[PDB]
Amino acid sequence: SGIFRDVSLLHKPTTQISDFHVATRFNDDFSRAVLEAEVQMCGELRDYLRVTVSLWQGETQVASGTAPFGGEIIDERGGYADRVTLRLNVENPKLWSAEIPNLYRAVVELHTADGTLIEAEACDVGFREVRIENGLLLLNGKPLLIRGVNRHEHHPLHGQVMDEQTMVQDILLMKQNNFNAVRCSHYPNHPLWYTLCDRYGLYVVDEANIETHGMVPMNRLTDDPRWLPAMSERVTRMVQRDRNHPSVIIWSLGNESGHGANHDALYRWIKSVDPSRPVQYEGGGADTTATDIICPMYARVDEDQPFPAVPKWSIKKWLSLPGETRPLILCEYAHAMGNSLGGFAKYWQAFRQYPRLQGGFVWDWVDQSLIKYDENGNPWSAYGGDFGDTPNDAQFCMNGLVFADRTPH
Amino acid sequence: DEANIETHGMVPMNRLTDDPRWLPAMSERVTRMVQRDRNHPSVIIWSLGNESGHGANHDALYRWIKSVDPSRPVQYEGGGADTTATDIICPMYARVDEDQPFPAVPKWSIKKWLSLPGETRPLILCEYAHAMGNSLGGFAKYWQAFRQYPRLQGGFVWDWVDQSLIKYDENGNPWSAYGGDFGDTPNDAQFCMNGLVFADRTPH
Ligand code: NA
Ligand code: NA
Ligand code: NA
Ligand code: NA
Repeated sequence: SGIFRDVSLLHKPTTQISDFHVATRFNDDFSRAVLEAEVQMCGELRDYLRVTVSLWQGETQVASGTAPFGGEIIDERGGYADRVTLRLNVENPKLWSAEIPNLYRAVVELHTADGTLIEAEACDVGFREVRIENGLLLLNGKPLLIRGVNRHEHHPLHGQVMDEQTMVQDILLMKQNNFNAVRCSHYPNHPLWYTLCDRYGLYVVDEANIETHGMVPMNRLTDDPRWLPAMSERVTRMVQRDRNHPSVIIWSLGNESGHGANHDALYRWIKSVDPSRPVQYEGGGADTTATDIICPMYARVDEDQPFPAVPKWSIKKWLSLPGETRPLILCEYAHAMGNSLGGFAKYWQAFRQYPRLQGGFVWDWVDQSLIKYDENGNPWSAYGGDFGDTPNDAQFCMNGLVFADRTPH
Repeated sequence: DEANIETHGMVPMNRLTDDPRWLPAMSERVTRMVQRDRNHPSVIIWSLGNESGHGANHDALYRWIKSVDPSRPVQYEGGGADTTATDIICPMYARVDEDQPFPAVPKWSIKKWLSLPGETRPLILCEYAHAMGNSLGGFAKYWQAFRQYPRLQGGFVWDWVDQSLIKYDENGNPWSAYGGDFGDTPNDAQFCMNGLVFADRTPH
């Protein structure tokens, strides 16, 4: 607990850019693209007010558009006077992917007609399309093969406080070890994490900070409408914050909270506000109505685990269950606790043989061990219980591919 | 119940079945079969024939059956085991785990076939486990899969009885003969014997 992330002060003018969304749609062969930027403002509306959105590829200005506030007609009462949408054409855009993280810079200027700048915001733009079609997860029209890993924000000395050096160290090790995807288990990450993923190139699964694993049954809260408001904020505020990051290709409703009605509502909410990214969730059986992706955790390759109500079918078998058509990407697999990862090769032989088996995220990146000191003041890695903490789960907090200090296992 | 239509020897295999001029001859082999056996309850599936590739004539006749008799699924293996002329994925000799990515008409591992993008049909091998001579090795592998995968609903072993013919020696004693034993040439010798039982029905 505590104030574990940054604290800062931001000054904004009264008339300000209060929000902006960036979308990139393409033609059949991705040789043409349209960048759509919706800008929202707060403060007093004046006719002289303007918004200019310009697109930059390095130091070269690719495109620019300007318009006063006032959107199209929405309904019987009109439209948003306090909003404006700028559309920009881009010929042969350099597409974004984990393979080649091509990025553009979008600058949003709030200014007066005479050209006086009021304020400006901006973000990195990655031209890529994510869509599920005929059962496959496609990135720019190509079927992905997720070589991902689950990663908690953990430091052996600083606990759950993240710093750039560590984020970069993790990112370099991941890419150096052929990983192209990371899942934010199980909450929105420190903001810098998304910037690095956009620039270094990693497919990200952004996950809402919702986990009620300890309840009985697991969905006791998620199925309760009285907890819908609290849950919605955890999902809605995540989207409002990271929706402009191209590295985010999938939204997650959270983790291990069974399956409740609140999940279906929030699932539909996202699809409605952001059709650019698939939505997934493992609770309630990995294939409920709240997920566009069959995303089981620890489902084996050939062996079925017929647990009542929430069985973990062999992934090969799961795909062909009567009526099933969705792609299957394990949100978690190959539990790397201690001397582990035995049988890893079996998963990859299946991923490559089956088109709809599109990889998964290993559990997990780094041991959640902590640093303690003995009488002589020498450091030693501690785990559950080594703090008087009780009850606890001992060493189950260590299931990483690397040690807490990043030395590889 | 299968129509009497096989043009295996053609090159390509669908040369006659994709030819509108052979449609008349083909439709009779299909239409007259249905008019004769449509009342038997034991018949649960209509088959458009065997090894004749996949031609437009297969589609027309497939649609004909679906029209005159909507009580039975229609299947046909030609052209890839999963064309538009079959309600059932019915490959012949597709293996349980190993793919055989032949060009145009591959034989995928049956487990994989079921889940190819967009596929939703049940899969029943029209031919599998070739019982030629000392064979049936790996048979148990098929049944483990059939029982584990709901959409893998079995198959038809190939085949029941060796097609050997009786011949007699100078002492008038009988012996089992096969391809070429009657001066018949060219022939394919013993490939006519692929059964689980001998021609006299003695078990293998
Ligand atoms: Na695959
Ligand atoms: Na654990
Ligand atoms: Na079955
Ligand atoms: Na034969």
